[PDB]
Amino acid sequence: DSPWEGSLDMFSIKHFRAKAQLISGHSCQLVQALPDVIRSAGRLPPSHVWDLLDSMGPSKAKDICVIRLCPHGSRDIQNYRLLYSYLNNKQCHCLATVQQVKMVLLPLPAFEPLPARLRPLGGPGLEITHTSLLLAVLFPKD
Repeated sequence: DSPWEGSLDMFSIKHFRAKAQLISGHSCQLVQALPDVIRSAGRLPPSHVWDLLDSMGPSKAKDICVIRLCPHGSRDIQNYRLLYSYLNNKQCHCLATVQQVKMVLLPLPAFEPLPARLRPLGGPGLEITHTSLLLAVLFPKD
């Protein structure tokens, strides 16, 4: 059962319901703390999230979570895919409005493997047979 279910209210894509599944890290605890409504605070260069991960040491990188976002139901698929397309087409990531952690959403095109920097964080991982996906990285501030 999903550690977070809520709404994504992102850019010009109509708000839609989504849920989260852990894929990297050894705990979903930061996910369980996420708020009910998550909005776009702004766009980020794709390098931002990877630079942040590179800048962190092992002690801190053990506290990062990576989630796969999923449409909550069938009626949410269309807008989920539209949000994917918005980020992919603009070659950007999204800084979310979440306050307890820094949450970055990023697109991952179909059949593409988990980004390499995320591979040593362990966790269930991601099967290669995924369609265009929204992932999110959760960074604690301490």
